[PDB]
Amino acid sequence: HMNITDIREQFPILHQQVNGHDLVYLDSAATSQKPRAVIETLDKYYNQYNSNVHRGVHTLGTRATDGYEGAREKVRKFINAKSMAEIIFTKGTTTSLNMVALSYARANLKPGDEVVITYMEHHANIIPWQQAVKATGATLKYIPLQEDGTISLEDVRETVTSNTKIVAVSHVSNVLGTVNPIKEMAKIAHDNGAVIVVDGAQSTPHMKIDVQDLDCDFFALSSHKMCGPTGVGVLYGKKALLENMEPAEFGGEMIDFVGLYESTWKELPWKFEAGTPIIAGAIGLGAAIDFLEEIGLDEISRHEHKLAAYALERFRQLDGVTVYGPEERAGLVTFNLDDVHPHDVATVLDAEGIAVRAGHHCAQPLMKWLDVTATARASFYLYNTEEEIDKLVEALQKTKEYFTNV
Amino acid sequence: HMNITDIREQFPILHQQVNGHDLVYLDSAATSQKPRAVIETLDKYYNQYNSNVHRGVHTLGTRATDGYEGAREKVRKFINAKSMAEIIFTKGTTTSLNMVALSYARANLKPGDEVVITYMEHHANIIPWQQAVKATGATLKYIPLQEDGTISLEDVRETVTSNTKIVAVSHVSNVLGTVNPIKEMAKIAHDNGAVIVVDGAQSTPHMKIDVQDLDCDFFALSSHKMCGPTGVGVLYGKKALLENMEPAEFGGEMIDFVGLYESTWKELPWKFEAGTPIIAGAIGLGAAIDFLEEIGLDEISRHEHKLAAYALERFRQLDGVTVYGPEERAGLVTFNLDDVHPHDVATVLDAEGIAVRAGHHCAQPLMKWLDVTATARASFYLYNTEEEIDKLVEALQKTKEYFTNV
Ligand SMILES: Cc1ncc(COP(=O)(O)O)c(/C=N/C(C(=O)O)C(=O)O)c1O
Ligand SMILES: Cc1ncc(COP(=O)(O)O)c(/C=N/C(C(=O)O)C(=O)O)c1O
Repeated sequence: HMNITDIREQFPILHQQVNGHDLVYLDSAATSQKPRAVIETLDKYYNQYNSNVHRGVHTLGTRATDGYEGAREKVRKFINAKSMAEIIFTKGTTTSLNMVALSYARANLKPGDEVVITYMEHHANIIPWQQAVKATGATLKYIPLQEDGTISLEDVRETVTSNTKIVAVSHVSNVLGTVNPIKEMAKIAHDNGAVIVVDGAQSTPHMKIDVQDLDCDFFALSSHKMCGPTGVGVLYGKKALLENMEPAEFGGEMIDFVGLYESTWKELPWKFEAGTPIIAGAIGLGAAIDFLEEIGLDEISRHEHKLAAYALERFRQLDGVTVYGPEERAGLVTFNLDDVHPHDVATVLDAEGIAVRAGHHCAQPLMKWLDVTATARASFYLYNTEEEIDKLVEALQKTKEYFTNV
Repeated sequence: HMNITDIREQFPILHQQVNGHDLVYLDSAATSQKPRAVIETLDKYYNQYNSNVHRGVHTLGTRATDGYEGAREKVRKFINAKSMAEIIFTKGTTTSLNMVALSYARANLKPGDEVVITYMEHHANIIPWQQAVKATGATLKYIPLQEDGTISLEDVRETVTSNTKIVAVSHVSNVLGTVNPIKEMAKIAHDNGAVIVVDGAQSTPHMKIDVQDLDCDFFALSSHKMCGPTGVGVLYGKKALLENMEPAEFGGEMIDFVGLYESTWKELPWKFEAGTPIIAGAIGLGAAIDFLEEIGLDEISRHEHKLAAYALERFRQLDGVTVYGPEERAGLVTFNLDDVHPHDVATVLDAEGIAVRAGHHCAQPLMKWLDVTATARASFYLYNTEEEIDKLVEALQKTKEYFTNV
């Protein structure tokens, strides 16, 4: 069973004060902190075997290559892809989704075709499609939400038609905490002749991913949200789809033959990795996976279920506070205080050492759906505790009192 | 004056053996090693102030933002851009050039328009243009090289016409070591109504860059070649050009307003930075710049002039070896042994602890121009010494003897 003291001990950043109070970091949905295992992986790379990638040239070059390709296999195993050919290293979830929008959607959309998304999508999983449909003259449609911020499969079946070519949807909402029924949405997309594109930025850090079981056609994730370095992510795609897609970027490493005017591409996955890769970051992402696997994703998910249930209960103890989204959820709470702008909530909480985020959370259409212009969000991970949630709710109570007096 | 002992002391990776011999790393054109100042910058970021970017939310968030935007200013100063609006963080030189090819070239090319490049270009500065001209029905042309692998301005004037819209060329060749006359090429492009795109991946680490003096329209560089982290680079563009270019990628952070179907973009530079940025890497690149500035780029350039002159002289002492390119050059030597495949040269050198690269160096058209299928390359940086070059030439002599006997 997961010992939170022993876990927290591995994250040096947690052990400091802000404005004279112990740090209470509740913004892991914006980005996660790193354990020493990951930081020391980066250190060991740059101290010992940094070199460009390509085996059989020199000793450090081979070690760097083995580290990079080793990390690719770690990722394959971690999301249960069939093949390393299906695992592409990118700069992050946003780039991954843009690659699908550029290389897949822009080549498979014509007037009359639909791309179906949802009102709860992050911008990363909206704007690329807005642009893909404009370029092709296709139509963008939205699946409606139920009143508690979940999606009913009946509404999916209604919105998706035989003209739908792509359904794109979040696994987990970074605002509502909703866990969408991706496996069942994939069947509805496939039944209609569509592919499904899953935004896994908020799911992958926090619960097991099995792409064969989900049967998603594409899946995108970010390192920085799952204890890993910044600047790296993954695009998973089914091999038969990737084979038929053209590259999104061109250069060295992704070519086989280069003539004056024409070139041929390398096989997968390298076809989609142009230039010197994100060597250190990818290796550190592999170390993040190792670390998360050692703890156990199921264990992490159980911890967060407990935190979430505790937070929702304690928020219900506060008058004058609204929480958005459903009871069954991931480890985050987005809320507003009745008489206090969420930016001022965040400011006052930070003076008590508590880090939360305020704003639209890159989901302006969802904020409109919620009839608000902004919200505050506390988001959790494997290093957070019930005591920290106690601190949050006590601070929210004091916040209300403080703005009442003023 | 630059003390090479004190410089080498700061690079932990240099102090190890390969196959029982002291490491002799001569592959800095593939990638550079890092000093403790940069590694410790990454450490301090992840140990102390990692958070997503956006000021005025919480204390670590503001510190991360100030670090990231601080690094942007460091870069601006370093290449003498006018404005931080002209400094875009990317994943590397390759992505930077692809962004120009996508957002600039594909919007400003029609049948009859020309893109002019050179035979010595790296793939990163070939394939994006091949693709841009195919998409628009424009024409790709090549500036010819002189016999010593330099470019004459007369040939530039001949190749560039009033139908030329883009000239793209390397500052420094990663194979020939040629330093191209970029400032004079820019005047010829401008006189013809063209923009100039400069591939600065091999120049920026090794000599001062002044984009106002060069008058380049775009300039691309990589962190990993200039003592900085992997996975990060810069695209510089003149502000008036960037203003009129559309984004290459879409998502959070680069938007202002998002509706269901339409969005507006943020101002520069953020218009071109979609999603959570490369926070740690950018900060570490700023630390690489600080480190390089403290030593002095002119000092580094003088050291490499000395190494290059010494290497060329010592290579001329070897029978049965060909060196490609000119006498006046950057700090690298590409060569072949008369009777030995360069892959076998690299293998045998690595057993003596010496790291060089063999192959086409991502310049297959240049290899064809040279009438070879592959070459070996020794490339230098601020931590390398004449003693290391002695080791290289002694090993090449032994290599020749060894394959003669066999
Ligand atoms: C569900 C989901 N989809 C996409 C993203 C963007 O991932 P990124 O490219 O790593 O910024 C994210 C990351 N969202 C962060 C961020 O925008 O800071 C957050 O929710 O604060 C997300 O949670
Ligand atoms: C002149 C020049 N142009 C572009 C690049 C590609 O930069 P990258 O995107 O950091 O791989 C490079 C990096 N070339 C390396 C590499 O391909 O490993 C080398 O020359 O070995 C270059 O030197």
